Amino acid sequence: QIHYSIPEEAKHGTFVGRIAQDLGLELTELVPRLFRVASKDRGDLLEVNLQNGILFVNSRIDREELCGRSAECSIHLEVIVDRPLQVFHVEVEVRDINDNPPRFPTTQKNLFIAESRPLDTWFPLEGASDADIGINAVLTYRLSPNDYFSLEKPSNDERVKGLGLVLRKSLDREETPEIILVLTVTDGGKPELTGSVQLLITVLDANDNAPVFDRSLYTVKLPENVPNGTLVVKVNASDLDEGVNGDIMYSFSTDISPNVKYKFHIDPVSGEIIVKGYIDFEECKSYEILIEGIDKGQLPLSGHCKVIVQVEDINDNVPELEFKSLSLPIRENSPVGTVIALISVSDRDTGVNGQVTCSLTSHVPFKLVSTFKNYYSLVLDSALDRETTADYKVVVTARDGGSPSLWATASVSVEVA
Amino acid sequence: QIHYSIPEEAKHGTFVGRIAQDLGLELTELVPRLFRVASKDRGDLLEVNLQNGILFVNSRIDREELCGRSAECSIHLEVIVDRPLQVFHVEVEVRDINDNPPRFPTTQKNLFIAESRPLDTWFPLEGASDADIGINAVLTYRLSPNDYFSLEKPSNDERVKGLGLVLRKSLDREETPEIILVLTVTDGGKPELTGSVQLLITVLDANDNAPVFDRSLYTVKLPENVPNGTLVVKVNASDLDEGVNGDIMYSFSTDISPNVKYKFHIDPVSGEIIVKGYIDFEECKSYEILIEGIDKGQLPLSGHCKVIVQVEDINDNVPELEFKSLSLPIRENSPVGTVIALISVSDRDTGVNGQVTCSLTSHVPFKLVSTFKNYYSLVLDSALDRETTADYKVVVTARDGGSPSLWATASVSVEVA
Ligand SMILES: *[C@@H]1O[C@H](CO)[C@@H](O)[C@H](O)[C@H]1NC(C)=O
Ligand SMILES: *[C@@H]1O[C@H](CO)[C@@H](O)[C@H](O)[C@H]1NC(C)=O
Ligand SMILES: *[C@H]1O[C@H](CO)[C@@H](O)[C@H](O)[C@@H]1O
Ligand SMILES: *[C@H]1O[C@H](CO)[C@@H](O)[C@H](O)[C@@H]1O
Ligand SMILES: *[C@H]1O[C@H](CO)[C@@H](O)[C@H](O)[C@@H]1O
Ligand SMILES: *[C@H]1O[C@H](CO)[C@@H](O)[C@H](O)[C@@H]1O
Ligand SMILES: *[C@H]1O[C@H](CO)[C@@H](O)[C@H](O)[C@@H]1O
Ligand SMILES: *[C@H]1O[C@H](CO)[C@@H](O)[C@H](O)[C@@H]1O
Ligand SMILES: [Ca+2]
Ligand SMILES: [Ca+2]
Ligand SMILES: [Ca+2]
Ligand SMILES: [Ca+2]
Ligand SMILES: [Ca+2]
Ligand SMILES: [Ca+2]
Ligand SMILES: [Ca+2]
Ligand SMILES: [Ca+2]
Ligand SMILES: [Ca+2]
Ligand SMILES: [Ca+2]
Ligand SMILES: [Ca+2]
Ligand SMILES: [Ca+2]
Ligand SMILES: [Ca+2]
Ligand SMILES: [Ca+2]
Ligand SMILES: [Ca+2]
Ligand SMILES: [Ca+2]
Ligand SMILES: [Ca+2]
Ligand SMILES: [Ca+2]
Repeated sequence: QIHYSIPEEAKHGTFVGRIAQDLGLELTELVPRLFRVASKDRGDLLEVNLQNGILFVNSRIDREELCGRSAECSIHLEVIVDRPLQVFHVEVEVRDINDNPPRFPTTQKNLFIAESRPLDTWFPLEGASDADIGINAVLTYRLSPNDYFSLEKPSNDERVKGLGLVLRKSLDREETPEIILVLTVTDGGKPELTGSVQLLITVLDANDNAPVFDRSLYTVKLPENVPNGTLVVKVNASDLDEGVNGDIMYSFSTDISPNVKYKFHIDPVSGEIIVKGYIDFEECKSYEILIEGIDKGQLPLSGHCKVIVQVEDINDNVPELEFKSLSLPIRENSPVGTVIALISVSDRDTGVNGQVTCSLTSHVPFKLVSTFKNYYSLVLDSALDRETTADYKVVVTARDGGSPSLWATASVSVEVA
Repeated sequence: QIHYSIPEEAKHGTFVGRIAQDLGLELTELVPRLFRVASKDRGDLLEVNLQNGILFVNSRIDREELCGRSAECSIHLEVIVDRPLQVFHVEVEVRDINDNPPRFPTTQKNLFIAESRPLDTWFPLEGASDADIGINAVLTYRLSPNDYFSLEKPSNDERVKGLGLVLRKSLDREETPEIILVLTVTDGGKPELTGSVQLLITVLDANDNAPVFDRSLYTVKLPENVPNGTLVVKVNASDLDEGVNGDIMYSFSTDISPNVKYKFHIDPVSGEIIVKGYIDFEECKSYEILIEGIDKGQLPLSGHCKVIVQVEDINDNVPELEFKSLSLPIRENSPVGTVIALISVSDRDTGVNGQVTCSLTSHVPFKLVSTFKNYYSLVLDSALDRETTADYKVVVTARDGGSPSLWATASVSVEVA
């Protein structure tokens, strides 16, 4: 056993060692004895010049093609001489040379990371492989200086495995749709060789945003007895998420009043609220409708808006007349100033639509006077004469100030005693 | 017009006012003239005693049953006397009394709020209604002193509407499944009346938790050529979410080596990895398998574990013999120590499974000697005699140290010159 040592990938004709002398042989002895050198399994990697007895590198010695991922590598040369036939053994180690760079399976990698992913959670990032063995194979990793993600180098200790790509900062798809990272790797053996990777990460859309109405409060005015289907309002809502997490369906809140839910209808898609049932100002002066906009995600989110509608009074109620008192038949002796009947007037409407004025036929001695708001007394004006006219027919007309106006009458047969 | 003023719900016989004197009438004048008092639309709410000329409360005067939600309330009494017939008008206002408490539509309310709901977002909380009007109707709200939610009282200003139930602290379904709030409301008018509500809020399950393996690293040892289907490992993963967000499907990572993906199979449900293809120690010493556990939510989350398996070498390779040199035919003159053939031995296995010893038939003059590791030279021992035996048959047996062991032979016909 005689041991030599050379680095791989050596230049053609590299001095391995004077094999003749080291085997105790002499120069004039080499040629006649047919000094031969053979390899075990490889081939013509090493050759011997007989004139100087020098063992040298014959062909390209690629270490990784021989031992591969093995730590120890050595070419075994058997040496044969004849007359007499002697056999010697020389083993020459092949030291590793850092002539291969750290390579990744993919130069660019599309990663898909969810927006809902918790912090302090790492994603399996592929590591680079190296053909070399030893310090030349010791890999050092480096992440691009970005704020969203951090890197954690693997350790030898058990219960901890995998190249670390750790979350420490929150992520939002709407703010930044894609993040581009760069992973650089350098071996430990000099000269240094590098490897780069362009990680293209597209953050997935999570349903973490609720729909939002342009106006948080809508105020519309609606007349009375407007036909069903009349466009009350048109609402618009928006949502930052995409897909079914972005599409919005409209509805009335579950806390809505039954009468309100029966008086109005809302298009789930259009968001336009229209009149459904009869609307009376004298029944309800206004309505306060809560509107819910809800997306179509797995876990639905809801936004809300308040739509208050003030009903507007129209003159649609005919005035009411009522004789509350009577003093009939009236004596002929009755002086000027006596009261015959007390009149009461009402109007269900409001404002000028409910402001009623009263009049009467002028062919009657009696007079009409306002004693109080919406109250009249039919007072005898001028004198009478029983035999001339023993009877009268007092028609009283009540008329509101609406535009247009409604009117009602009330007659009374006034007999004279 | 003569005006009086009384609080509602007055005791029977409550002094409203001396109506006779205030109308300028006299006591002895009331009875003969049939002093009468009537209401406009209500009825026998007020009555007059003629002996003292006193107007008083006759029956129960419930304000809210009269004017309702109206601000102004007043009973209109028309007064009639006869001989001569005169008509007077007295209006008596009915002031509001805080005799009705703030009432909610529901004493207890099941609210359903998502775990994914953003902060600073309020949920529509129903308000209480009150029959009274004025300061007695001014409502003050109060939320139970809880940490998760806060309350925001409604304002008169537009663009701001709805009873505020504001999120300011994060919410987690797994930590606290339900939160119970208490809403208390007090009117502004004295005496104070209250209203309580038990809000039962059940936070909905969001898919915000990734599955987690009990062990982040599994290390198993597997022999060689073990039949396909052999249980390599059994992995367990857990997840805090419920439903389809909790169920976990197992698989091999997308970055797995093709050979590894073809050599092993993993049950998506059971999580048990078994042998699929042939496994050779001489081809691959070990495997590093990344295992992904992914839930079945709308936005899937994935946990990962590393399962490394070290293959164990078995003695399944028969030793190799090789005659690398020959000096036949051997001269009879050849002395003791001459070399006939050089022998080389190999074994693809490792350890004692690859430790080969050599022997030979003892009925042969020649000798076997170790020159180097796995190398033998067939050296002539003792002397010869051409005419006696002109030929030989040297059988050499190589045998590894495995348990059990494998062996191979190599014979050579040694002719003597
Ligand atoms: C609603 O969405 C946005 C406003 O947020 C606007 O661009 C769009 O035109 C609106 N659609 C309608 C129908 O008004
Ligand atoms: C896996 O889930 C838990 C451990 O996290 C355990 O209670 C359960 O029994 C395990 N199941 C199996 C089949 O090992
Ligand atoms: C009021 O008076 C008119 C005329 O007399 C009637 O036609 C009407 O029906 C109401 O009685
Ligand atoms: C008004 O109408 C009534 C009938 O409703 C008559 O009786 C009265 O004389 C006046 O014409
Ligand atoms: C008023 O009207 C009535 C209607 O019949 C008469 O009967 C009465 O005499 C007076 O003319
Ligand atoms: C080694 O030698 C044995 C005995 O001669 C043979 O049977 C075998 O095939 C191998 O050649
Ligand atoms: C071993 O076997 C060979 C044939 O393979 C013979 O030629 C030899 O003589 C020895 O018997
Ligand atoms: C070794 O074996 C061979 C087998 O044929 C013979 O031919 C030779 O003479 C010697 O005996
Ligand atoms: Ca190389
Ligand atoms: Ca190398
Ligand atoms: Ca290298
Ligand atoms: Ca989103
Ligand atoms: Ca978002
Ligand atoms: Ca959404
Ligand atoms: Ca009306
Ligand atoms: Ca009217
Ligand atoms: Ca009206
Ligand atoms: Ca009351
Ligand atoms: Ca009251
Ligand atoms: Ca009250
Ligand atoms: Ca959850
Ligand atoms: Ca959770
Ligand atoms: Ca989950
Ligand atoms: Ca094997
Ligand atoms: Ca073996
Ligand atoms: Ca083996």
